[PDB]
Amino acid sequence: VLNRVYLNTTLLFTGYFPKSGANFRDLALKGSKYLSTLWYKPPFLSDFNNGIFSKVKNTKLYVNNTLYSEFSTIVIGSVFVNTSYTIVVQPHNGILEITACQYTMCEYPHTVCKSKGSIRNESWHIDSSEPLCLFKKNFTYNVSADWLYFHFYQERGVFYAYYADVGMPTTFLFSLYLGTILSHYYVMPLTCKAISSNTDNETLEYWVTPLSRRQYLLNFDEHGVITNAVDCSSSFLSEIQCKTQSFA
Amino acid sequence: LLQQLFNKFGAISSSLQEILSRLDPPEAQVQIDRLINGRLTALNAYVSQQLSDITLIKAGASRAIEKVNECVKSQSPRINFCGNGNHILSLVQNAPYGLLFIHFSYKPTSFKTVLVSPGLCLSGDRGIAPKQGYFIKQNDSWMFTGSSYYYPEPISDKNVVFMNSCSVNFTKAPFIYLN
Amino acid sequence: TIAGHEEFIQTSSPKVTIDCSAFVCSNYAACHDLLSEYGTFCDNINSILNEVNDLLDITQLQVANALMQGVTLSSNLNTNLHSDVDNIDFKSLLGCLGSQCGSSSRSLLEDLLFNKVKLSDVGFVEAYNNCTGGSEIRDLLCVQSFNGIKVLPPILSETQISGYTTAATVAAMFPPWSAAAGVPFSLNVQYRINGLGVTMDVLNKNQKLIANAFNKALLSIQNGFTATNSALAKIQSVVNANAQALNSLLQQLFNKFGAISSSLQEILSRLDPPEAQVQIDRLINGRLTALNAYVSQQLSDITLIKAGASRAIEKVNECVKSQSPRINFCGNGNHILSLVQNAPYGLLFIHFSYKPTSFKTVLVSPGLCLSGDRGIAPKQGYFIKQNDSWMFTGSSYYYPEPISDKNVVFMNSCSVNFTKAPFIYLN
Amino acid sequence: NLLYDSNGNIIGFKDFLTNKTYTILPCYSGRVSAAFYQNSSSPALLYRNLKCSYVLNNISFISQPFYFDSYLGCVLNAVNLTSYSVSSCDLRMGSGFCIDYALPSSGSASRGISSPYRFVTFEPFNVSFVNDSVETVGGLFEIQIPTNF
Amino acid sequence: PNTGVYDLSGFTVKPVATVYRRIPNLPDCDIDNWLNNVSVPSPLNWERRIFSNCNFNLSTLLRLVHVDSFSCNNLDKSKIFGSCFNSITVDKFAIPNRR
Ligand SMILES: *[C@@H]1O[C@H](CO)[C@@H](O[C@@H]2O[C@H](CO)[C@@H](O[C@H]3O[C@H](CO[C@H]4O[C@H](CO)[C@@H](O)[C@H](O[C@H]5O[C@H](CO)[C@@H](O)[C@H](O)[C@@H]5O)[C@@H]4O)[C@@H](O)[C@H](O[C@H]4O[C@H](CO)[C@@H](O)[C@H](O)[C@@H]4O)[C@@H]3O)[C@H](O)[C@H]2NC(C)=O)[C@H](O)[C@H]1NC(C)=O
Ligand SMILES: *[C@@H]1O[C@H](CO)[C@@H](O[C@@H]2O[C@H](CO)[C@@H](O)[C@H](O)[C@H]2NC(C)=O)[C@H](O)[C@H]1NC(C)=O
Ligand SMILES: *[C@@H]1O[C@H](CO)[C@@H](O[C@@H]2O[C@H](CO)[C@@H](O)[C@H](O)[C@H]2NC(C)=O)[C@H](O)[C@H]1NC(C)=O
Ligand SMILES: *[C@@H]1O[C@H](CO)[C@@H](O[C@@H]2O[C@H](CO)[C@@H](O)[C@H](O)[C@H]2NC(C)=O)[C@H](O)[C@H]1NC(C)=O
Ligand SMILES: *[C@@H]1O[C@H](CO)[C@@H](O)[C@H](O)[C@H]1NC(C)=O
Ligand SMILES: *[C@@H]1O[C@H](CO)[C@@H](O)[C@H](O)[C@H]1NC(C)=O
Ligand SMILES: *[C@@H]1O[C@H](CO)[C@@H](O)[C@H](O)[C@H]1NC(C)=O
Ligand SMILES: *[C@@H]1O[C@H](CO)[C@@H](O)[C@H](O)[C@H]1NC(C)=O
Ligand SMILES: *[C@@H]1O[C@H](CO)[C@@H](O)[C@H](O)[C@H]1NC(C)=O
Ligand SMILES: *[C@@H]1O[C@H](CO)[C@@H](O)[C@H](O)[C@H]1NC(C)=O
Ligand SMILES: *[C@@H]1O[C@H](CO)[C@@H](O)[C@H](O)[C@H]1NC(C)=O
Ligand SMILES: *[C@@H]1O[C@H](CO)[C@@H](O)[C@H](O)[C@H]1NC(C)=O
Ligand SMILES: *[C@@H]1O[C@H](CO)[C@@H](O)[C@H](O)[C@H]1NC(C)=O
Ligand SMILES: *[C@@H]1O[C@H](CO)[C@@H](O)[C@H](O)[C@H]1NC(C)=O
Ligand SMILES: *[C@@H]1O[C@H](CO)[C@@H](O)[C@H](O)[C@H]1NC(C)=O
Ligand SMILES: *[C@@H]1O[C@H](CO)[C@@H](O)[C@H](O)[C@H]1NC(C)=O
Repeated sequence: VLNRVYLNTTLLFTGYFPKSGANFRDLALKGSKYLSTLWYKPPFLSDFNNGIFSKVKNTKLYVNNTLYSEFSTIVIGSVFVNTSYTIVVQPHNGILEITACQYTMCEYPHTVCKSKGSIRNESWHIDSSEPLCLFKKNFTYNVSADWLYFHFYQERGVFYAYYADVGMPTTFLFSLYLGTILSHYYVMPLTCKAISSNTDNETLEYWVTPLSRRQYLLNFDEHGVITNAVDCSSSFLSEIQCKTQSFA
Repeated sequence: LLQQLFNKFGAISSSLQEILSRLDPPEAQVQIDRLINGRLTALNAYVSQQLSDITLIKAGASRAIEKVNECVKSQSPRINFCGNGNHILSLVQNAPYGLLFIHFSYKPTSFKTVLVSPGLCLSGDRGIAPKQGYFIKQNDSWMFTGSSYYYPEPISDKNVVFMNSCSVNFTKAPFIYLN
Repeated sequence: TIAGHEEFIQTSSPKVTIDCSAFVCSNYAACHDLLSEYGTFCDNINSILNEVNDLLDITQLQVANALMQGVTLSSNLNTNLHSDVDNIDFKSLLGCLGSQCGSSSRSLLEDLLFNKVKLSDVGFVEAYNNCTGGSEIRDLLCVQSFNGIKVLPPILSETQISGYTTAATVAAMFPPWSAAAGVPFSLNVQYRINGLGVTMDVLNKNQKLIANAFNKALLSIQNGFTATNSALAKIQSVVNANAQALNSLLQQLFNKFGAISSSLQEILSRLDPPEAQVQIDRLINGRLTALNAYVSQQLSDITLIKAGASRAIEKVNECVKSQSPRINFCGNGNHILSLVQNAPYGLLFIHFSYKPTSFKTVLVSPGLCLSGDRGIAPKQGYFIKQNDSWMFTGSSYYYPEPISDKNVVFMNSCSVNFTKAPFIYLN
Repeated sequence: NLLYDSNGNIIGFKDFLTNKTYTILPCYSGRVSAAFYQNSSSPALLYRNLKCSYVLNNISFISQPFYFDSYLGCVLNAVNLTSYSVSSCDLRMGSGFCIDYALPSSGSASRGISSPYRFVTFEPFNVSFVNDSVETVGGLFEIQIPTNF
Repeated sequence: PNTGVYDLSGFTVKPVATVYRRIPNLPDCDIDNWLNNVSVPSPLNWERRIFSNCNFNLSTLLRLVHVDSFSCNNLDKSKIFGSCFNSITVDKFAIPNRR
C-alpha cells in the first residue's frame, strides 16, 4: 500500500490482483534467423482489459566471465500506429528503459541480445523524426536477480506500473495519464545467436496472467513484509480464512 | 415511554400538528417519516424489555408455588428451604401482585454450657449413639438430653441407635445396662 | 473407596457500564449538539444497565447470606493451629480465620483457581490502573475505556467471599458442628454411608481407610486444574464471552452505516455544518442501534445468571450446610457430602461419594413368610442363605449378619411369592 | 512515512525534516463518580483508577483541600476511615468500600473543618461467637444448649 | 435530588500545545498561468494538468483570473485554506454558448 506500514497483523484489502487457481502463459519467443508470421497473431497478441501481472525470468549470460542480463521487452497499446501512443518496456542490462510515444511500429518487431549479437538487426520501429512522447524514463534493477515481477493496470484514463526485483510483492514504479483506453499487449520475440540447447542451456520465460479488482487477506510480519496472502473467493478454506480473518 | 412523544428525532418539530400546518404533503412526509421511525424504535425497545422482565416474574411464581406446596400445605423434610432453620410452619396471605408468607420458628432465649459425649462403648464391645441429642453426666450417671432443649432423661431404646461394635473414641461405660 | 469430583456454578458476571454520549460522539462539539435533539435515548440505555447491575448486586448479597446463615463458631478458633480433625487434613481448603490473622487471604485451592484466570475482579482493577502510560504501549481495555466502556468492581471483594466460604467449611469441623448436624465430622460421614446400606461394623473397622481416601480425593482435586478440566474451561468461557461482546461493540465505531466515513474527524474537516449533519446523523443512528442491541442481549443474559445463582443457593443450603433426603440432587447417587470454595464469578462445589471397587454374585430373597402366616421384609438389604440358614445383608456391602428386629419390617400377613421359612424364630 | 493499524488509524510516523520516528497514543478520557447524600452542599468524588497526583496536575486545578489515594482511585471531599466498619450502606463504591455521611451535631461541633463524608469498610454479614473450647476437655466436648425458648 | 451514586458526563484532558509541521522551500504551483493560457481547447480535446509538491493559495488564484462562478462539491471552500493534498488535477475547455 501507498505510503503505509502494517506491522504483525492481517489485513483485508481490495486491489488489482490475479485470480488464484488461474493459469499463467509463457509468451516468450526465441528466434535465430527466421521470423514466423504466426508469432504475430491473436494467439500471442492478447487483450489488455484491466491489466496484467507478469513473472519474468532474468536470463544471465557470461562473456569473459562477465555477467549480462537479458529478458524480453513488452509493448502495450491499442492500434500500434503513429496516431496513437504505445508504451514500451525494454531492458538494457541493468537499465529498464520505459517510453510512451507515437511510434511507427513495424509489422514484425523483434529485439536482439547485445552480449553475443545475432544475424538479424534490431527492428521494432522506424522513426527518423523524433515522435511525440508523453513519458520517457530510465530505472535500475538488480542484475543478479533470478525473477522480476510486474503489475500493469489502467483506471479512469491513468496507467499504473508496479515492479519488484527482490522478493515477490511489488512496489509502485510510476503512473501516467493517457486519457484513452489501452486494449492490447504483446511480448516481443528476441533474436539471439546463442541461447539454445547446443549452447549454455538457457531459456527465455515471460509468464502473464490477467488482473481484476478483488479482495485478499494479507499477512504482515514484524518487519512489515507481506509473507502470506489468500484470495477470498477461490475455495471453501479461503472463505473460512477470510470470514475469520485468520490463516489458521 | 410517554416522554418519547416529545423527541424530535432530527425533524423540525415533535408535533404533527405543527408540521401539518406549515408544510405541503411533498415536504411534510420527509419530516413525518423521521418521527415514525423514532417512535417505532422506542416501541420496539419497550417490547423487548417487557419480554425480558416476564421471565424473572415466572421464576418467582414457580418459587412461590413450591413454597405453597411444601411449606404451607405440608412440611417437607428439607432443611433451610422455608425460613432459616428451626422452622416450624408457614401461612399464606394474598398481597398486591403476589403472596405474603408468614414463617414461624423456634427461638432459644437462654443457654447453658454442658459437657457432652457423642457416643458410648458398652460391655461386650457394643456401642450406642444418641438420636438427635447428646450423652451427659449427671451425678456420675450417664443420661440423655435433646440437642435443642436441656432436659436430662434416662437412656432408653427410644433415645439411642445400637451398634454391634463401637468407635475408637467413644467413652467407656461398663456400668450401663439401663432402661 | 471414596471418590471426589468438582463442579463450578456461575453466580455473577462482569458489571459493564457505558457512557452513551462518549461512545457516540466522543469529543466533538458538533456531534453533541446533534445528539441532544434525540432527547431521552441515552438515558434509557443508562437506566437499563444500572438496573442490570443492581440485580447483580442483589444476587451477590443473597449468595453471601446463604453462606453465613446460622453458623456459630468458637472465638478460640485459630486456623494456624486448628486445620485437621480425625486424620483428615483440611488445610488446602481453609483461608485465614481467628483473632490474630487479618482477613485478607484465600485458601491455596482458591489461589490455584484465581491464578489461571487473569481477568478476575482484581485483574480488571490492575489493568485499568495502567491506562495512564499503557504499560506496554497499549491495551484493548484502555481503548475500550477511552470510548466509554468500563467494567466496574462488584460490591463485595473476593477475600470477603473467601472468608465466608472458610467460615462455612470450619463450621463442619469443630464442637459447635453447625454445618455437620450437631455431630462430629467423621461420625456424620459414617452415618451417611450407613444410610446407603452399609453395616456399621465395617465402618467402625475401616475408619483410617476412609480418612486416607478422603485425603487422596482432596489431593487428586488439588492436582487436577491442568488444561482439560471442565470447571476451568467453564470459568474461562465467561471471561471469553465478555471479551468477545465488548470487542464486537468496539468494532461498531468503524462501520460507515451508509455515510462517507466512519470518522467524525474526517467528516468535520471536509464539510460545512449544513452538509456535515446529514453524514453525522447516519453514524448517530447506527451507533444508537448497536447500543440498543447490546443492552437487549445483556438484559437477556442476566436471567440465566439469576437461575444459576438460585441453584447454587439451593446446593449451599441442602448439600453443604445440611444433607437433604433427596436422592440424585447433589452428585450422582451414593453421595456422601459436599464442600464449597470461592471461584472467579461463582462457586466450586466438591462432592464426595461412595464408590464400590469389587463385587460378588449373590442369590437373594426380597421377603420371608414365617409360621402363623407372618411376613418379614428386609430394611435396605436382602435375605441370603448361608450354610442353609437365612441371614441378612446390606444392599451396598456384602456382610452376612443375623436377622433381627432392627433389620426387618414385620407384616401380619405375607406376600404370595415370599419364600417359605418355618424354621425362623431367631433374634 | 506513516504507520497504520488494521482498522485504519495512524499510530506512528517518521518525520520528513529530522528522520525521527514516533508513536502516537490517544489522550486520557474518563468520567467521575459522585456519591451524593441528600440535603448536602456538595458530593464526594471518585476518580476511578487514577492517582491523585495525576488528578491534581493534569485534570482539575480547582481547590480541593481533602484528597487521598484508595484502592479504587483518587477520592476527593471525604475522610479516610477504613478501620471503621458498617453493616448497611446506601452509597456502595465497590470491592467492600462504602461512603457514609455524618454531619457534626451541636454537641460534636467540629471547629476544625473536615468533610462530613467518610470512606469506610462495608461488611454486611457476621458469624455468632461462643466462648467454648475447640478440643476435648477430658474426652468430652463443651457445647451450648438452650434452656428456654 | 435523592441520595445516590451518579456517573457524570465524560471529560477529556485538554491539549497543552500544538505541533505543526510543513515542508519548507517548495515552488509555486502557478495554476493561474495555465488557466490564463492563450491556447484554449474545445470539449472534444479537453486538457488536463496535474499539480503536486508545490504551494498554492486560493486568494491570488481567484483574483488573478476573472471569475464568473466558483462552486464546490463534496467539499467546502473554507476547508481548503490550510489543507494539504496528494495532488490537484485541473481540467479545462471552452464552453459553447447553447450548451
Ligand atoms: C505514420 O505511419 C504511416 C503508416 O500507417 C506512414 O505511411 C507510410 O509511409 C510510407 C513511406 O515511408 C509508405 O511506403 C511506401 O509509399 C510510397 C508511395 O506509394 C504510392 O506511390 C507509388 C508511386 O511509385 C505507387 O507505386 C504505390 O503503389 C504501390 O502500392 C500499392 C499498395 O499500396 C499497390 O497496389 C501498387 O500495385 C504498388 O505496388 C503507392 O500508390 C512508395 O512509393 C514507397 O515504395 C517505394 O520505396 C521503397 C523504399 O525505397 C521500396 O522498397 C519500394 O519498392 C518502392 O520503390 C514506400 O515504400 C506507406 O505506403 C505509408 N502507409 C500509409 C498507410 O500511408 C507514415 O509515413 C508515418 N508517418 C511518419 C511521420 O512516420
Ligand atoms: C536510458 O538508457 C539508455 C541506455 O543506457 C540510453 O540510451 C543511450 O543514449 C545515448 C545518448 O543518446 C546513446 O549514445 C546510446 O547509444 C544509447 N544506448 C542505447 C543502448 O540505446 C537512454 O538515452 C537513456 N534514457 C534516458 C532518458 O536517460
Ligand atoms: C533523512 O534521510 C534522507 C534519506 O532518505 C536524507 O536524504 C539524503 O540526503 C543526502 C544529502 O542531503 C543526499 O545525498 C541523498 O541522496 C538523500 N537521500 C535521498 C533518498 O533523497 C536526508 O538528508 C536525511 N535528513 C536528515 C536531517 O538527516
Ligand atoms: C501556454 O501553453 C503553451 C502550450 O500549448 C506553451 O507553449 C510551450 O512553450 C514552450 C516554451 O515557450 C515550448 O517549449 C513548448 O513546445 C510549447 N508548447 C507547445 C505545445 O508548443 C506556452 O508557453 C504557455 N504560455 C505560457 C505563458 O506559459
Ligand atoms: C506480533 O503480533 C502480535 C499481535 O497478534 C503482537 O502481540 C506481537 O507483539 C507481535 N510481535 C512482535 C515481535 O512485535
Ligand atoms: C573477451 O576477450 C577477448 C580476448 O581477451 C576479446 O577479444 C573480446 O572482445 C572480449 N569480449 C568483450 C565482450 O569485450
Ligand atoms: C544490419 O545493419 C548493418 C548496418 O546498417 C548492415 O551492414 C547489415 O547488413 C544489417 N544486417 C542485415 C541482416 O541486414
Ligand atoms: C540485489 O543487489 C545486491 C547488491 O546490489 C545484492 O547483494 C543482492 O544479492 C541482489 N539480490 C539478489 C536477489 O541477488
Ligand atoms: C547443455 O545440455 C546438454 C544436453 O544435451 C549437455 O550435453 C551439456 O553439457 C549442457 N551444457 C551445460 C553448460 O550445461
Ligand atoms: C481419637 O482421639 C485422639 C485423642 O483425642 C486423637 O488423637 C485421634 O485423632 C482421634 N481419632 C479419631 C478417629 O477421631
Ligand atoms: C501494570 O503495570 C505494571 C508495571 O508497568 C506491570 O508490572 C503489571 O503487570 C501491569 N498490569 C497489567 C494488568 O497489565
Ligand atoms: C432534607 O431532605 C428531606 C427529604 O426527605 C426534606 O423533606 C427536607 O426538607 C430537607 N431539609 C431541609 C432543611 O431542606
Ligand atoms: C487510610 O487509613 C488506613 C487505616 O485506617 C491506612 O491503612 C491507609 O494507609 C490510609 N490511606 C492513606 C492514603 O493514607
Ligand atoms: C457483626 O455484624 C453485626 C451486624 O449487625 C454487628 O451488629 C456486630 O456488632 C458485628 N460483630 C463484630 C464482632 O464485628
Ligand atoms: C471468655 O473469653 C475470655 C477471652 O477474652 C476469657 O478470658 C474468659 O475466661 C472466657 N470465659 C469463659 C467462661 O470461658
Ligand atoms: C422462660 O422465659 C419466660 C419469660 O422470659 C419466663 O417467664 C420463664 O419462667 C422462663 N422459663 C425458664 C424455664 O426459665
